[PDB]
Amino acid sequence: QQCVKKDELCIPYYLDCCEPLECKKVNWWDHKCIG
Repeated sequence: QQCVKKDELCIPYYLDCCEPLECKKVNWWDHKCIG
């Protein structure tokens, strides 16, 4: 699947972010793209 831009949501164990971001939890409830 496509990547994910930083600041954009996402789902752990489903989609992944572009790079070097990481499609995971950005906080404790909101899941987006990090690094």
